[PDB]
Amino acid sequence: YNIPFSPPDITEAEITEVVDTLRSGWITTGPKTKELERRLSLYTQTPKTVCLNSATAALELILRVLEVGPGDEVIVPAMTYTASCSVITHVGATPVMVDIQADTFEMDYDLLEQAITEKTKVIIPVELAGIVCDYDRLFQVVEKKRDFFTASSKWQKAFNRIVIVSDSAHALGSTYKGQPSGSIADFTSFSFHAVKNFTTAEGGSATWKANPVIDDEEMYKEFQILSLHGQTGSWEYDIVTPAYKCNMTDIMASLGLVQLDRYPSLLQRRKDIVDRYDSGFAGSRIHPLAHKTETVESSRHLYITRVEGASLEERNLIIQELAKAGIASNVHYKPLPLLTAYKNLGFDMTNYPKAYAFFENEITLPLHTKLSDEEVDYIIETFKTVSEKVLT
Amino acid sequence: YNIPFSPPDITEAEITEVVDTLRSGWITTGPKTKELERRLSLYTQTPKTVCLNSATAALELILRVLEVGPGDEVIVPAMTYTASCSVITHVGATPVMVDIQADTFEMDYDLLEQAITEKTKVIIPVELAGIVCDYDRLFQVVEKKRDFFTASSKWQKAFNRIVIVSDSAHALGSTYKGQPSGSIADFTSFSFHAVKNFTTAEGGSATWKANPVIDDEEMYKEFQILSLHGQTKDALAKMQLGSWEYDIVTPAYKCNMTDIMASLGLVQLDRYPSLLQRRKDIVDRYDSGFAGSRIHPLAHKTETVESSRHLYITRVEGASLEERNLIIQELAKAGIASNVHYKPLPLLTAYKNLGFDMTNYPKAYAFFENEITLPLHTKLSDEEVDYIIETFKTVSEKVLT
Ligand SMILES: *Cc1c(COP(=O)(O)O)cnc(C)c1O
Ligand SMILES: *Cc1c(COP(=O)(O)O)cnc(C)c1O
Repeated sequence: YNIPFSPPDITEAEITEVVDTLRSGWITTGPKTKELERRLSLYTQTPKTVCLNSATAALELILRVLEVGPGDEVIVPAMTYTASCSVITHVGATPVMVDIQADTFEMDYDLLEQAITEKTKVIIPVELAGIVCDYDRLFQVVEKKRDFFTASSKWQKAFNRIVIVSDSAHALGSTYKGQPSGSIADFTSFSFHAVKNFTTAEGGSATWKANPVIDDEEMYKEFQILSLHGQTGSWEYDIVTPAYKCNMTDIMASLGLVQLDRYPSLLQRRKDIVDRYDSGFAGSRIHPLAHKTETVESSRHLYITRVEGASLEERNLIIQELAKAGIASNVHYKPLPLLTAYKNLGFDMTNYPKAYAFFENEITLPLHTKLSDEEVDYIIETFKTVSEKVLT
Repeated sequence: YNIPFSPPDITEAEITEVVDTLRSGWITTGPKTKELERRLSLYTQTPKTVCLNSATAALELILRVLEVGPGDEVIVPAMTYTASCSVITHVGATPVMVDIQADTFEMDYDLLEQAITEKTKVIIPVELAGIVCDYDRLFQVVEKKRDFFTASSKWQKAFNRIVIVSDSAHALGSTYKGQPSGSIADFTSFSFHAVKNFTTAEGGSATWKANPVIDDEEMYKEFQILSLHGQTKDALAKMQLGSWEYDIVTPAYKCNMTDIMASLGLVQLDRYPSLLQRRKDIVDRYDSGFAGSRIHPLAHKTETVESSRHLYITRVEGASLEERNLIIQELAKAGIASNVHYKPLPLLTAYKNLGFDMTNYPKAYAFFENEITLPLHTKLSDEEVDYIIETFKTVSEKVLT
């Protein structure tokens, strides 16, 4: 066994669709990107979707639309990927980190209330492993602190509150109380990066739920303008703002079209693998995050586990013992304050003890659609034997 | 029959290379991007090349490596594409626009000297249509104003002068006094966008000429770090069998090139000398066609320059703004797509809103007023060129009194 962590799942159907684009007159943004956006909108139950070159691009663009900028604050969990936070610093806003709960990755929503100020413009929860956050709660928090809010831009007037922007890089296809991810938070960004559930090798999207206060075409145009240098017998164009360059090509969209056709089948397989893993670890010290709750049906992107009674050293040893057995594994995630970039900005790990405690004993097992049932069986058994073995 | 301005030139060889990447374990950055960077470095005579997802990305990262920022100034010509200027505002620097000469797109190098201040960190000349700028002159200017300069970052100490950063979006393959574009200016960004000479549909690169004061590996690593979220991994974690552990040194960007785009680039680069030759043949046919007429093309062959021949920029003698715009619409009625390179930056809403005023760059405006760009791409047949030549001549004269 040599089990990789997240190989891409690409078949001939994807290759023929890309080849088709390469024989067309449209190799960058064109008809298949528009078609992809249409079909993703239907899938996520949103009116419009903007397809871009990364989820990092989408998330940033969302901030840029809301015109979040210097002196504004944006709240992120301490336990997340660097990308959710980096974009806050790109627009010149100030990140505010919120520690997490004891038995989940989700922010402590009391600490979230306490973190909110008159500067607070946006909250970016992360839908880690595909597991969507407690949005009933999150929407209660922003309504509750709604008098703190003052709208300093066009779109901030439309909402008269903190905008909730979902980092659903892991959560295309997840649902919360039966609704698709993308239709829950005010804005949502998705990732189609090589290692994600749905891939275009590099890509992503921004979308937003139906809301009477948003003209959808106008919002789409605004995203488009910012993604293509601010540009608006037809030679003549103007440039309204010296903007960015993060459009999606029809090469990536071709991949996306086919992935989206195959996607219900990929999800089902990831359900089967997660359920086998779940049975395997029941009764053991290995405690997976739950992909099926009363409110959530996860996309089942990552098999996040934590090992009861493991220290930092013991965890790091377990991972290296897993690789000796031919099992690649990962850690999601170092809390942001462990990272040099965020220490240099004054964030300190001792302020987020729960985030640190989640990270210390966390191990992510392979969860992708090229795993065989026998490989899963092998992972279950080896992980159990290796954990117990890590001993003195 | 209807002639497009810039269709992409893609063959089966490109398609088989992309398919090959799509069957590999590497669909984003991987072995073919590294190989592309290696082969482009050889082609441009530079030690290293960083392949990215746009020339806009490359140009901005060059500025971010030089740590050009708030309170610094960066000089660009008034006659250029918005991308050359936008990246200045992205790093928080202040753009300074310089008007151009009377008979070419190049900046007026006297006005350039006059524009330079103690804040001036970078000059971004544009190699318009593939025509490389007068770099002997440009380097004379920055040496001449070298006492104005004070170095407020690591790489600004390495140079102790204004850094010259070539916008060669149009100029992969162009040469200035026999040297490739990329080896002339201090840094150079290239574009592999769909409509460019060499395409990856979307893409580009940053490179830099050999200079004793630059550790090339260190400069590469710095670009790489900024293109991939600031992520690094130490020697220890890389050696370990499970190499999970990484640090993030700076909350950086996301503009790496995939091996899908690199696959395109590898094949394009093989086919490139042949694409260049064809663009030479088309330009020469056009050149003969317009000789003696009121249609005046920019020259792709000078005593110092052999252009890549990316755009057939022309200006029509004695045409006003209205007459030009009418000529272009008459060209489309005849089935000939055409374009304008470029509206001077100060005509654009974004740059007016930042206080730039068109009346300060009268030569830039005068270049734009009567400029028309004809199709110049490797899907044009000789008969289509013949047709363009004749129609453009007849339509221009038609537009009389
Ligand atoms: C991968 C990832 C992103 C950014 O995705 P890209 O498409 O690579 O920009 C953002 N957030 C999270 C949680 C991720 O895992
Ligand atoms: C197209 C272009 C750019 C930027 O190219 P991308 O690869 O689209 O970022 C920059 N400068 C000039 C002159 C261009 O034509």
